[PDB]
Amino acid sequence: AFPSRKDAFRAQRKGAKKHRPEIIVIDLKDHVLGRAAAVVAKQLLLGKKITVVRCEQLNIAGTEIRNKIKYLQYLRKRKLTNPTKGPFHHRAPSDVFVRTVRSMLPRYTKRGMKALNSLVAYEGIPPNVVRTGGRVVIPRAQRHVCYRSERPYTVLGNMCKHVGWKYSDVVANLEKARVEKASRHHEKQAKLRDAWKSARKEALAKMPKHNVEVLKKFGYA
Amino acid sequence: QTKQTALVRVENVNTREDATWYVGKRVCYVYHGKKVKRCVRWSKAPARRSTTRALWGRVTRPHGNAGMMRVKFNGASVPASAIGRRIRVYLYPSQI
Amino acid sequence: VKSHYICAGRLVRILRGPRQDRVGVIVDIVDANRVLVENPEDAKMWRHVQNLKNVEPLKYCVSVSRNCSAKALKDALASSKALEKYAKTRTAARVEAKKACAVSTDFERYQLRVARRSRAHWARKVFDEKDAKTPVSWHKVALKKMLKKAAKMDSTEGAKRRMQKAIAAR
Amino acid sequence: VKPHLRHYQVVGRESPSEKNPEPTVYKFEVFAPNFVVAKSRFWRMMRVKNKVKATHGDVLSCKVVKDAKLVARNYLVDIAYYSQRCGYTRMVKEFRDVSKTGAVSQAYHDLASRHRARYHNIEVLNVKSIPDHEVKHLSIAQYHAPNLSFPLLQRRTKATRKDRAIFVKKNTKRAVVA
Amino acid sequence: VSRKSPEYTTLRKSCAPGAIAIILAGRFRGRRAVILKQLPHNGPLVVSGPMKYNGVPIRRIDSRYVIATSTTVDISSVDTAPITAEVFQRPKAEKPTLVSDARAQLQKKIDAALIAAIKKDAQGKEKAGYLRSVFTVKPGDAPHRWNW
RNA sequence: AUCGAAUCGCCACCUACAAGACUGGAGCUUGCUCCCUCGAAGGCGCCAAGUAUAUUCAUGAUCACAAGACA
RNA sequence: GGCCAGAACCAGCCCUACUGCAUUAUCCUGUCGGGGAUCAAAAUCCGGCGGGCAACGAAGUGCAAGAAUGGGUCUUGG
RNA sequence: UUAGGGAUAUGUGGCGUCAAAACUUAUGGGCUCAUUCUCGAUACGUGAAAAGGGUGUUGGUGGAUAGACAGUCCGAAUCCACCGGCCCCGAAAAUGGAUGACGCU
Ligand SMILES: [K+]
Ligand SMILES: [Mg+2]
Ligand SMILES: [Mg+2]
Ligand SMILES: [Mg+2]
Ligand SMILES: [Mg+2]
Ligand SMILES: [Mg+2]
Ligand SMILES: [Mg+2]
Ligand SMILES: [Mg+2]
Ligand SMILES: [Mg+2]
Ligand code: NA
Repeated sequence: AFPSRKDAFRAQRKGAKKHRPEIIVIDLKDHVLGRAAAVVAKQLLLGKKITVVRCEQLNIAGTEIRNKIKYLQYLRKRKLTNPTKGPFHHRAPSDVFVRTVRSMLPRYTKRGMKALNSLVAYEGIPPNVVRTGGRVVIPRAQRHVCYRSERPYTVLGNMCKHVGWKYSDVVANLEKARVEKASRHHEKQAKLRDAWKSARKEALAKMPKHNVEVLKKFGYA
Repeated sequence: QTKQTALVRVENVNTREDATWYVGKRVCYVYHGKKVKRCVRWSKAPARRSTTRALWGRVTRPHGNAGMMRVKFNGASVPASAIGRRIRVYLYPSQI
Repeated sequence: VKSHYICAGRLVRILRGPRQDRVGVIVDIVDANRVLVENPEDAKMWRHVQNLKNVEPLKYCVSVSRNCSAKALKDALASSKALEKYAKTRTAARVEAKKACAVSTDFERYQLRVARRSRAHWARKVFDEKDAKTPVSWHKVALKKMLKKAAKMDSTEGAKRRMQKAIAAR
Repeated sequence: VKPHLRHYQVVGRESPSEKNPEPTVYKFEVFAPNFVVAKSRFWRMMRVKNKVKATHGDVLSCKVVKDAKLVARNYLVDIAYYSQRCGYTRMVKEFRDVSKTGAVSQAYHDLASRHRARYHNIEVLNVKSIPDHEVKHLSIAQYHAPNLSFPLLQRRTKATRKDRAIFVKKNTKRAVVA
Repeated sequence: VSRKSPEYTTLRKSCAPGAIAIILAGRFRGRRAVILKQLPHNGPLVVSGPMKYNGVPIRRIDSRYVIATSTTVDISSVDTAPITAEVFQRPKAEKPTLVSDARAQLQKKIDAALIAAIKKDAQGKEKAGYLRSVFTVKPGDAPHRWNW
């Protein structure tokens, strides 16, 4: 993770600017676990770099007790003669999502592990991803289009916090701080947004007229 | 699998009609080797000398209903090290 | 509240299918899933059955009875002026613009790109004038905030002497 | 969607013989996916009611009875089905539909869903369009209210097949993978 | 008339003289040029797309590497008769910014005629700017769904 | 410093939030009516720093990894 | 050049576009009566009588034989 | 049902990912909620389940009573028997484990 002194020296010799690979950031809030996992696994196999945030806000259909019992049944699976090297039951919601995607991948080949290492999963939205660009959703895996609203559903964080996850409150406090900061930064820059909107409005009159008619033809002015 | 045919997913091609529109177009897979080998215009354009290589193919037919295409490369099949990597689908030969 | 109810006389837009983005009038409700839709003034919108998943109710409802005759529906639609009011709305204009862009040629796309770039350029000019007038951008806010401190810092005799000497040497 | 069953009128008789020089001609109406199935059901009915096999009979005509103009109507379908556990169960059900073929196809789907009955275990005794005031079930009569209004709640609206996207911006229509 | 005759051609109607064409491959990929004529014996197209406007000279190009748009320029006033396969023929070579005078004069005359034709046109300036434009495939573009 | 590489969309306007049994805002009549920004666009970018009067492009000779890439 | 590519055309083959003939009546349409519901109505529904082509791309009904006189062939040879 | 190879179509079986195919198709209808062998998706494969039961829900068949039933009169449907669909109870074993896995409502 921390770059080598060789890598930094080579970057200095080459003098190239900061490079960031093409990475899609998915806000997994109110997403169906299995459907988002299937879509993300297919996109990873297609060579895309995916970072998923707010994995504690994933949804599973059914009451929270039923899904807690499903997880505890999963936790029962251990190698009896040596629980070390037995199944490793990760309790964090991001680790749960990573496991689901890994199960939807050919994890025992170089191609599958290449796909799996292309996925980064977080709980909440950490600072290194807040300002990297607009986040996406998966329309075909969203809760308001997938579940009939009458039926109960589980929030992944609530289940994980009761099956052994320790950082529920830490993630909650971090998200509270992040949303407060982002709301402050968005109440600011309002003058900038209004200024740009009025600039476009005035440009609509300051520009040549046939261009305005062309914009009216294509529903832009 | 049968490696003599390859499957290519193109951005914004999500219907069988689009993949039909692409039937016959030239297809390129660009990669690099370890040494600088012979290329087109090796003598005419010495600026093209590079470790970069390319394998060429054509779109033969659409695959499925969702814009996937079947591609056959000239002679040899495309390497499996290209699975998940970029494929160039050019707009020629042009029928329009 | 809000939304627009499925009822006789309700104007709807077709969502998908070969009638996509066309407008008809709900003339009869079959059941929970299907309605009878007809629209004069449109050649393809004869009385046919639509699935309610494929319709989009609009904010207009011509007053008409269930299973109305063609003449009665046409008269009601003409008198209500529902089609005119719909054609004045921005979503109908967006639908027409989508059709125009679908049928557009390469030259029309060039003309659209030119017009959008011209509007962008003039928006930049207007923004620059207003931003010099009042510092709304990052660089102008930084400019004023550091310029006050810089004026205070360069009023020193040593600052002015060094500045003048180094400028003269330039 | 258009109904999967068509309204057929099969007209047939036993083949004329010396013993029966002028056999009776029977008109039989059936709802079948195609005319071969219509003839099959006709000959089954001829076998089970008149002791006339297909090997000794004629089919004079097998035509489709066209639907009327599509109008929201109440259809009474008198229908029966067989099960090993219960034998023959006859029921009379009312449906909202625009055609007799649509009403019968809906009845077949309803029998398949609520009783697990298949096409060849089902006999449609009669289908009739009835007035509103003869409708007995409230689940159908609720559609007779003159001011029948309802919103479209919990819609699952999918984009046009060309416009559909895998990844889209959260509060935006910009497709990132499509 | 006969496949042996030079006048024979199987070229699609879209690639007509005066049609503005998007160059798909080669040194001038993405540039928009004007189709002048087709060489005999069902030969390659010749485009100019004035070198003043987009820098494309008089040049051969196969019709399969060009998208012939529905926008056209009436170039009947342009004398395309001097354009012949002889001016594109190269001398045979011996064992082992530079333009010959004939090629330069042909380009100058043809470009003068083509600029006169383009300028003398309704939407002449828009078409000049169109020829100055560069065609590229953007992220999110679907050229298979477009008219040209 | 080997090193020639594959990758080909930028942004201090998206890069805040929440809900889809749901309004941008009202009314009472509660599903209709009336207002507004009319409720289907994140802004740029695609060859003149902007829509007009321009201006070097060749011979890299008809496709070849774009022979180039700090947008 | 007995090498690598592109395009053109020829023969063959493989895909696609381009559609006619029969049928419709338990149907279409006016009017009178009934009946229905309404606030009054129309409609859904049932009869009689009078006309008929539901013909917009009429029908998702039976059969179709329409000389590519547009693509592919790195699936064949030139 | 089988010489060595291409192309085009199918068979059985499938088209959320693993895994090619609906990038999770329709502008198709209904039904189902299942808490520690964790509902179901098991043709052959019985390679797992019954008798009996449920005022869970969704259908059907007869009978009835209609200022009815309940409530303390007062305004609209109510009651009885029976038979289905899916779900549930019945349903207990030994290494941690199997609709193939993940998941799916
Ligand atoms: K009457
Ligand atoms: Mg290169
Ligand atoms: Mg065998
Ligand atoms: Mg697949
Ligand atoms: Mg099995
Ligand atoms: Mg069994
Ligand atoms: Mg039992
Ligand atoms: Mg399982
Ligand atoms: Mg399986
Ligand atoms: Na919803």
